[PDB]
Amino acid sequence: IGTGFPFDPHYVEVLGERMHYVDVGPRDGTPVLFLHGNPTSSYVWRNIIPHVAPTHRCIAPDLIGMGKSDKPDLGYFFDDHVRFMDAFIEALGLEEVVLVIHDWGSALGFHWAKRNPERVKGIAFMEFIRPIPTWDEWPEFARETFQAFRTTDVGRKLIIDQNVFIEGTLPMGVVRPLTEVEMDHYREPFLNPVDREPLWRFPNELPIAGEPANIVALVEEYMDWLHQSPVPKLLFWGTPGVLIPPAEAARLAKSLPNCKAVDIGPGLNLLQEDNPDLIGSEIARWLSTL
Ligand SMILES: *CCCCCCNC(=O)CN(C)S(=O)(=O)c1ccc(N(C)C)c2nsnc12
Ligand SMILES: [Cl-]
Repeated sequence: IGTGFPFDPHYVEVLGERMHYVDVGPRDGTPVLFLHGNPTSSYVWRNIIPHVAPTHRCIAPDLIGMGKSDKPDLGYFFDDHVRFMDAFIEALGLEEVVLVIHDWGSALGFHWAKRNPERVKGIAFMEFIRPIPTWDEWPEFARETFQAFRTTDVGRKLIIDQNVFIEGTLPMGVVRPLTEVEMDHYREPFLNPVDREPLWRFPNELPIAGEPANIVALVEEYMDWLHQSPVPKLLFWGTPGVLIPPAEAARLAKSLPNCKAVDIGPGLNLLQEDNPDLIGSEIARWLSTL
């Protein structure tokens, strides 16, 4: 599995800020938009894009405050990302797109697809955001850790000062052992503690046990749309998973209209890091059928 990032930088002005994105492949077709989540960047798609780039345009932005994009002093709430990603998509002059989305990128991708259904010809998704009914279902320490993250005293000392979301939570979401070179690529954006604000805000935005209600409602809305939407779907899942366990994946595979499911094998959250070749190859095959 490749550790390098051999993609030239592209930048565009979005709501007064500069956003970095990968942009490769032919212009004469339908572009594929890749949206990462917390605490990753376009780096998470590095081994998947090369399977799609030969035939389709691949666009992989770094969310505002993350990757190589600018880091303004903001709260970095979900609505803040929604606004920047909206203006990013319009800045590139994109009409119709295929979405490839993960974690908080899935929230952005689904929320966009809901509001712009005519402009979405396909949605490939994996380990995506859904409402979590209770804390009790969480594993012992994961419960303790994320409840702690969702505070201003301990959570900030953990994520901001100690950088545990990068140093601990991130590699714990990969089944295989992430190398130090790969960790360094993920560490790069957050060397300065002040730049770690999005890393702390995202876990506080997670819809867990009704809180926050605004995020829960927003998430509930795009799930309803997805059940009703006849758009083609590709759901990658792994065992035991994290946000999406194997039983939930099989359930949605049957429930969601026009939805092929793919088993990547062993996997937690960053499925891209455990089986990039299968995810990359299957997306390409799936695109050639659309
Ligand atoms: C999608 C945003 C978080 C992804 C960060 C990657 N790291 C992990 O997922 C680490 N996990 C293995 S965890 O042990 O911290 C963990 C365990 C369980 C759950 N759930 C019960 C959903 C979880 N949600 S986020 N991290 C989790
Ligand atoms: Cl998070």
